[PDB]
Amino acid sequence: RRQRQLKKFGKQVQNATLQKRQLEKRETLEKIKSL
Amino acid sequence: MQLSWKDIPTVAPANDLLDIVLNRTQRKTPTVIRPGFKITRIRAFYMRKVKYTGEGFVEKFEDILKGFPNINDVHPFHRDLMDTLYEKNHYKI
Amino acid sequence: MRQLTEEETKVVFEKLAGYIGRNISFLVDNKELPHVFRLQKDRVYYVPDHVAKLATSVARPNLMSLGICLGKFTKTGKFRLHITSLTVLAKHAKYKIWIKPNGEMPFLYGNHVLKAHVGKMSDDIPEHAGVIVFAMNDVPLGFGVSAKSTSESRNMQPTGIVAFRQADIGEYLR
Amino acid sequence: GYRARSSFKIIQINEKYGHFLEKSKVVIDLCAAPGSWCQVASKLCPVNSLIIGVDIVPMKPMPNVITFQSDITTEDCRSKLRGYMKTWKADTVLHDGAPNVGLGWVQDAFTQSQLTLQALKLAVENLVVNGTFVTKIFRSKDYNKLIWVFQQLFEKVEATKPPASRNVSAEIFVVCKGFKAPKRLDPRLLDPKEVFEELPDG
Amino acid sequence: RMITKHTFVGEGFTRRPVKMERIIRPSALRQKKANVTHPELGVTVFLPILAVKKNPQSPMYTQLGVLTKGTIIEVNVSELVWGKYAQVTNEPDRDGCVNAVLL
Amino acid sequence: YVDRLLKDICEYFGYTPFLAEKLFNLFSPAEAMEFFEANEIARPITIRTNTLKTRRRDLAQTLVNRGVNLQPIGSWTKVGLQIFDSQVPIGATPEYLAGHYILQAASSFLPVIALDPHENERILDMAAAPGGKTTYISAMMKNTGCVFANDANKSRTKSLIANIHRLGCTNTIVCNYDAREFPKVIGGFDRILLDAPCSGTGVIGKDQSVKVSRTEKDFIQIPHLQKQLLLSAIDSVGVIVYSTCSVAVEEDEAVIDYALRKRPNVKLVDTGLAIGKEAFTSYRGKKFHPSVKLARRYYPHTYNVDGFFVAKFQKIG
RNA sequence: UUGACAUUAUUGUCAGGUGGGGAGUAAAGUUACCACAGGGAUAACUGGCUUGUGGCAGUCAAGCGUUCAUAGCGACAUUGCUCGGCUCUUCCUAUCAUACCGAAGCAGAAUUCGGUAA
Repeated sequence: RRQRQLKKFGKQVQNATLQKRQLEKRETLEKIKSL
Repeated sequence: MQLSWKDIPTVAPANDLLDIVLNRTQRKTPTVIRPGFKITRIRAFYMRKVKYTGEGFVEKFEDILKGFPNINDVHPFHRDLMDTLYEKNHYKI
Repeated sequence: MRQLTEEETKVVFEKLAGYIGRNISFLVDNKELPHVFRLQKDRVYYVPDHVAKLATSVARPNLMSLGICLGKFTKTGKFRLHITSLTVLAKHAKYKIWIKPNGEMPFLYGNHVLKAHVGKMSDDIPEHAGVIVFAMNDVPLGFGVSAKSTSESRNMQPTGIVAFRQADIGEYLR
Repeated sequence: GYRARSSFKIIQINEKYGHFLEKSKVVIDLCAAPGSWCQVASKLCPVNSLIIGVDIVPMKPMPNVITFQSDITTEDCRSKLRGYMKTWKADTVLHDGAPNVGLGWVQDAFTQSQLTLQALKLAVENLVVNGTFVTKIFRSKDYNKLIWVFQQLFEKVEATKPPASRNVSAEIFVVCKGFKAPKRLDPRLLDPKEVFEELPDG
Repeated sequence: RMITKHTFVGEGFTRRPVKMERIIRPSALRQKKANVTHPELGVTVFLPILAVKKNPQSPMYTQLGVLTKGTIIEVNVSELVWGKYAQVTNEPDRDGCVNAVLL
Repeated sequence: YVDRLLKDICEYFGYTPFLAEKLFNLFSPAEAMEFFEANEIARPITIRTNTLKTRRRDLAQTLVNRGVNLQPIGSWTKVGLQIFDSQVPIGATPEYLAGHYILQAASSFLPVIALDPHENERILDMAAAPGGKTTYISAMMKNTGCVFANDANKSRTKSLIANIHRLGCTNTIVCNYDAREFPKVIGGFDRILLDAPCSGTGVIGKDQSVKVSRTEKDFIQIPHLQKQLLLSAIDSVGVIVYSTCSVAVEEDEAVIDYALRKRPNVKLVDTGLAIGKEAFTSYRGKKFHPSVKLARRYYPHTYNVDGFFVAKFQKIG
């Protein structure tokens, strides 16, 4: 059940984690640019 | 050296000096490379250009330094004569 | 601070019996300074008897280290042996290996022991038994699991391992 | 991790000649344009050796090594050893004499054979009794003439060309251990005019 | 794998990598003095870097000392109102030096 | 004229007026040519040869064979080796890592030279940050009895747990404490050692933060803190040693002179062993001090050390 | 386990410290520090490529900003410190020499820069 779920939603895991990382990049950079 | 100094390579006014050394590196070195080449040929291309411009400016600077008479090492008359005609401190600056 | 259980000592004494042989009887029976060992936050510490007896007043958060640290118990339930043990270990070594003065600093950066050093090692060494690395002055450098036996490691090409690095004294730069 | 490949052929010459550089305190180094002779004179001689280098090129100083960077044939640089090495006399005297090779080979070997006598006259002036004199010299027409004047001014003269040389180059490292240090030196002997006076026909 | 980005390494380099087994950082890519400008007074003071604090994009890079655009670094004020931290503005992989602005 | 020199310190060195004025009053222009002109030397390279693993006469050969210029300092101990010229790395030599010697300053020797550790006894501690001095505790000891190690910093214990195990002391209870509430923890009857929790902090060649960023507020609360630490040191025992790395009076010989009156059980014995100049009586409108003669002094220019003060105490009842 | 008190080493009390060792009302969180085995997702296509003048911050500042300089972008300058090599054929000019010119304190000679030029 675990590995089948990983093969079904592996793509979405990749792109979600990457875009969340870039969201965190812009979040930190805004937290510097405000000050 | 001895009594007189007419034999000095000319001094470019620092804007034209740039236009001599930088244009020579554009004309004398190869200038065309694809991005699709090997990384080794791309590296060697730009290395060859940085180095060649390096030798360019150095060659022109060495001509000035060796060309002009070493004021305090020539002769007491000439050391002082150049000191009278030109601000000796600024000549050494 | 706490006292070890029956199994927890056996796990330590076996790992110490990997490098020291059956000469582990030197380590616990002294009668003058019997040298009991305790652990704080899952990491064993080797000390004199009374120096741990009077330090039972220190708080667990307030405590940092106690004498000579051997190593820590892993989350899985094994026992690691840290480099700080060597001051106790090399005094009672069984299988001992030396190195080149030239090929010393490669070892001191984390690399393994190559065959490129030939001389007088210990004899009767099994393939996977714990060896202790010495460097003139017999300076202890660290631990090691042997790569081959003494017999096999003599007829070898000089770029093959003779002792896998485990911990070296270069860890004192961190 | 040395400076040049010329470094690996004196540490090789010491082992063959009883580690003479190990016992030696003060060293006069000649013609060392890289420091491939003073580095190995630092790792062999005892601490605070005080070794002095002379070379025609002006270049950097090295830690624990004093080095004067000017002419070899003048009297003023001889007054720079007279400026320093009058109180102490050198235990050894090194010679990595080499010209800018690539002109006929006849002269590329004879300006070498000329240079070694001028290095000899800086050596015969400033060497301790029963020291040594190690020399790079090319095999040539006038090599047999140099080994003879070595033979009558030193105790034991032994040529080598050790391993870790080029094997194709016509180098010889000849050592001259034991120094006479005479009170009466022959003046017509040491001058290069009489040294290369050619042998008469048969 | 080797890093082809410009980094700063602290002076305890000799046996520092506990957790950096084969992370090669060549000596050519190590820039020690950031070309820092002062905001409130338009003067640029070329000062040595003390500590790499917070590199965005990667928290690996914070532990490696990578100096990509947006990295907050610590500046030595030995030469000397001043702010101890500076944020980098250039991409030192492309141009020569590291250019930072104080906070 | 004084203000000329005060303009030739605060501009020439780039220095604080608060410290330049407070370290020139009742000090000669000769002494101004001693202290102020010595902050370019920056700690001469001495070494502490660990007597446990090797004797010094067997360690002189070890570094010289690798081409290190070595010479002992004056009279104190053969342990201190002055390094002049070395190319072999000055911290990465296998003998550093072995624990044959630790790299120290010359000022790091003497607060434990003054202290005299004996066999089987316990030594207590409050603030030993690197652990270079606790080495000299547990080497004269020859690994017997108890040795406490302490500092009030969780980050700086890593230097202690590095150096203790590096040099092999075996008898170390290195534990983080608050130094004030220390007699309530245990209060061991045998001797203690305290050193430099200081705001005056001498020799600016080490830390140039002193050069710019020392105001009066540091001199208010830090001398008060180290004052209370004496009141915990005299409540441990038995030969107390309290020292600091500061030439300013508000750190030594005003802090020690408080605790002298505050308990009648306090005696100041002859502190150092070899040399070190005589101590003053008057400290710019301060009390009578014929008892405070023995607390030694050291200067950065009279000798090649880093200016500091030692005060060794004795307790009776 | 430390101090105080008494017994005047031994023993008691009190007070101070530790104390999932026992009595009463174990193991778990985390991981881009991450090291090894497994599953995913693609990497590496001139979309006229390439050349001589850096980057960061500020100073100006043609205008445009949805009106418009106070929603902001902003060129040239400027100011801050700092795999190698042997041999031949053909082609390109971004030409080292030969040919002709222009500028240059170019007296003559020699030269420097530049133009046409394969």
